[PDB]
Amino acid sequence: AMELEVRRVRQAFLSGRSRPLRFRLQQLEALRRMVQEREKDILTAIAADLCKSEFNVYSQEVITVLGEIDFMLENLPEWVTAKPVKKNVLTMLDEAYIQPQPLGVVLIIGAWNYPFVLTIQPLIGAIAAGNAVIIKPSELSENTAKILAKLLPQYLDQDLYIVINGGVEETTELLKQRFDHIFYTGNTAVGKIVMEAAAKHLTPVTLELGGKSPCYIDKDCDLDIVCRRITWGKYMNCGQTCIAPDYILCEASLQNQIVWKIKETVKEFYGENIKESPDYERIINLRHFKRILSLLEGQKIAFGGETDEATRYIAPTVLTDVDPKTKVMQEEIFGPILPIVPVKNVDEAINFINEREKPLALYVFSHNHKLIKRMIDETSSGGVTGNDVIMHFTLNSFPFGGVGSSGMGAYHGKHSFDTFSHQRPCLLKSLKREGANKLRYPPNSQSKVDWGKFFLLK
Amino acid sequence: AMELEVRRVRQAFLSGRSRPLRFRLQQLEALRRMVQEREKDILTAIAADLCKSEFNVYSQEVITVLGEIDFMLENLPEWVTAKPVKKNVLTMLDEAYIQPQPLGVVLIIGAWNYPFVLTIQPLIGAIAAGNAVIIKPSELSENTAKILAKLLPQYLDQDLYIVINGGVEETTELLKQRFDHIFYTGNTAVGKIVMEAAAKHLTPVTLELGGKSPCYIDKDCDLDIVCRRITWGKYMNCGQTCIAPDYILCEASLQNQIVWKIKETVKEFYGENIKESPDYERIINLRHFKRILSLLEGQKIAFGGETDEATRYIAPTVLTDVDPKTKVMQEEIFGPILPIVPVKNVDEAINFINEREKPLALYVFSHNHKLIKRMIDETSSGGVTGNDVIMHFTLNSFPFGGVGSSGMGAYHGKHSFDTFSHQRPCLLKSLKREGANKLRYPPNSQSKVDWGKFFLLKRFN
Repeated sequence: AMELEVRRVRQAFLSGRSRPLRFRLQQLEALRRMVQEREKDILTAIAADLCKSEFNVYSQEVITVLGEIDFMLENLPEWVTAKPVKKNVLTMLDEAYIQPQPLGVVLIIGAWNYPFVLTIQPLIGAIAAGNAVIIKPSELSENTAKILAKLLPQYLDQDLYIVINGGVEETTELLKQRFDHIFYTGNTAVGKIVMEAAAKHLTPVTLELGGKSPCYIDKDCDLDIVCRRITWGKYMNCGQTCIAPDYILCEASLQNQIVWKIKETVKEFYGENIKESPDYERIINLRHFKRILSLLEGQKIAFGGETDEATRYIAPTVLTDVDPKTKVMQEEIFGPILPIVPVKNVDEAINFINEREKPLALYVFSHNHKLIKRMIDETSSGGVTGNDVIMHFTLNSFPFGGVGSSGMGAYHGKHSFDTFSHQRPCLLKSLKREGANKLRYPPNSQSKVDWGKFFLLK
Repeated sequence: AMELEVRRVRQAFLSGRSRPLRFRLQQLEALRRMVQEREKDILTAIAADLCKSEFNVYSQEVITVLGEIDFMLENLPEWVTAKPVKKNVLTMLDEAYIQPQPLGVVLIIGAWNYPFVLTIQPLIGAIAAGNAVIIKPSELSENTAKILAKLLPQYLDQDLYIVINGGVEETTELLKQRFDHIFYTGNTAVGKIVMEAAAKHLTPVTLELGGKSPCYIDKDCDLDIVCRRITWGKYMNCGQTCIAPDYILCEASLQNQIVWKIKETVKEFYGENIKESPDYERIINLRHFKRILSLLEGQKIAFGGETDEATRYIAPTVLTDVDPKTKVMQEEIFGPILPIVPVKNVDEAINFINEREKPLALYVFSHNHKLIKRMIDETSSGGVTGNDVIMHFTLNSFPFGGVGSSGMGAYHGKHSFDTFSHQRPCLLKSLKREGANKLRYPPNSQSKVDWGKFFLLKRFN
């Protein structure tokens, strides 16, 4: 059964029909139409999966997807064309170029937290690169998974681009099939399983994984501004974001003012009665609810900490003076708890980050530019935003991806196109000038060797 | 044992010593110095492994290595700098750039056929990107394995860059350790193993594997030129090359003339008595020698076929009317046998290729540019040369690497630098304009959503 679906999509790719630019452009226009004409259905499904308002679904997911379609539609004609390269002395008079081509059949495995963006954004790039695509949406975002399976066949080529739904067992069977590329967003442990399955067939992979994104706060800066930006990025989607600031590092005496300003910001963003805010989401399921609750045990709560099992509500929360060995500092939080871990200065913060696995993101707040450069130069992370959170995600011109445990490979904009392409170098000579080749042919001689020293070296 | 070795290399990486540009430049100068001062030693080692002339070792291996060092010494100060990127409307007043950084400790597993190029060329790139590096040379090129272990610690930083020698079982232990990137050249089956080990630690890999690089000859061509070029690329190193033309696809009626022209070229390259030519190498060991001999059973030898176990000599050989199910057409030859598989036309050649695993190289000979461009667009391969063989390897501009079963990832010049770096995007904002961010902050509203559609998606109206 998984084998048949793969064969169907492979056959569609092997027909050649996704190779021409104009077909690819038509499929992206069709996707755009889908998102426009069926906006209400899409918003309703994602909203139900995360208990999120339709406003927030629109602004976070739909606007990102729509922007990525327009950017591909505008640049793809340039991206598919062959690019001349600089030649050398042996090849000055030949034609040399690098031409992109599709990989074949690409598998996208979706995550649950932004279940439309994390399936559709990669798809866009895979479509654009000429591939056939299978999407396997996360079972934890069930409404979205179903709406994908229902709408794609109504707009996109039914045999080149398909949706396969299921859970761990179905994914395991699908990972036995042969793909040309596998793209996975999720967590470290399942990343290894993906990579191990890819190994069986030497399939290249892109893995967008997680970790704990640190947020350093320097004393030389306006905490009113800092805390608003952090509160936004932390509590969006209930903290269920790879790019969210997972924890704060800062001098111990900042704690009070930080706590106070986040609390004031929480009140402006979510009102006095947070459970009534249409803007504040719920934890995805009961397993994650309980996981996040357990991180609270033993901790000093500066504020928040109210929970409600039946609606999976956990209130925005900040913890002070946190010991790095406790549970809340030993796994990715992926929820609405923000620990503050005191550090005496920037060297201590840099050392702290360096002893841990390389995060997807790093955030540094300071007016001091040298401090920011040291922090960047001495750490390693997927990406960095200085004086804000999240925003580095939004630039098309940046590769978005992890490094070490937060992943390998990257995408967005042209980086998506390249990730789902092979850049094939082509050197075209003519059947002329054969006399010259005598220099490279046997028999070798001191004179031929010296030819090489004089023309090929400095 | 390996555990301790890797920990030593890692601690040296963590010191920060390899981060400054100046330090990387010093190491590449030290490397060039090693190649210059100890050239004779280096040539002798490789010459003994492959029974190869010092002139050929020099022109194939040492030149390539020195050329790569000069390219890096010149371009690296530009490569390490932060690159500004195109911003968008929300970020136009900020600073945005991509900066390259080392991955950490890199493992290079070498192959035996060009044992200096295939260790040192990747090494140059990994040094240039600021990494610590462990090289594991192939056991099969024993003299070269030993000279690397002896020379490298006399010129390079002895903790950042080491050589570990050994075969399968030490490689297996070495692959249990944690690297930041693993670079492997060799065959498909060991590639799977390397990737499986890398999967344990989410280590990215570059795999330069092989396959049967096809060579299509159109009847509309100058066959004398075509045969000289193929002869050259096929019989260099005794055909023990990943990018060698593995087999020929052409119309049956060309076969006689191909055979005759290859034979006359072989006489010009290697003389009447090929066993005495200093330009013709030997098979690397007895195992490969016997593997290659088995490919001759059952075949019509149009030319060549002479063998000698004691010196591991197999003469340049051409087979005609080969049946593609026979053993010669079912594995990578990596030897001086050239099969010819007749195909009626270019469509049959394209189908033949497309039913097989994607090769590392594809070669097309024709006066007709349309047909060459057609064969390119309808097939896939790591790289392509039209009207010659091998030469695409030599442009620093080109990424060099496979696709599907011939590999993943690429290197050479700036592509090595990139393969052994993480390109890290940095967006640096000021604390100004905080009022403007209300657009993105809760509480959300119809007004904010409509302004997003108007301004951010540019719908007016």
